[PDB]
Amino acid sequence: SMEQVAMELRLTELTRLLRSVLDQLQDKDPARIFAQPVSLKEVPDYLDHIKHPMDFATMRKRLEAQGYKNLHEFEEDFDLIIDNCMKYNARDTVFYRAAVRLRDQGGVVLRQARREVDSIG
Repeated sequence: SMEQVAMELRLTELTRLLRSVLDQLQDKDPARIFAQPVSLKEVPDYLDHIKHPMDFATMRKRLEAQGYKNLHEFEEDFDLIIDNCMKYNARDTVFYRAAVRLRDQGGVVLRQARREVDSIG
């Protein structure tokens, strides 16, 4: 149907805007701490601690599969990255400190992105 195609044109434009958003957020991680999943070879106990791991590479694979139906879903994943890190790692570590910075720097980007999604439907 023509309705189905129209919905698909909106998903596609959402996906375009979320790719820009993602790139902007990943820039706030110049060290690339959050770029890839945590290695279970290097942190074998990780899943005893963290039930839903997330990372930018995993968000990207979902994104290009148009796996994000709205901005909420995408924010949930971005918050997992941050929230997982701040649980596993202690306050005085480079990892926790990098999460805090990403969260603060990300919130600006996500503040305007929520306006563009509402604005452009």
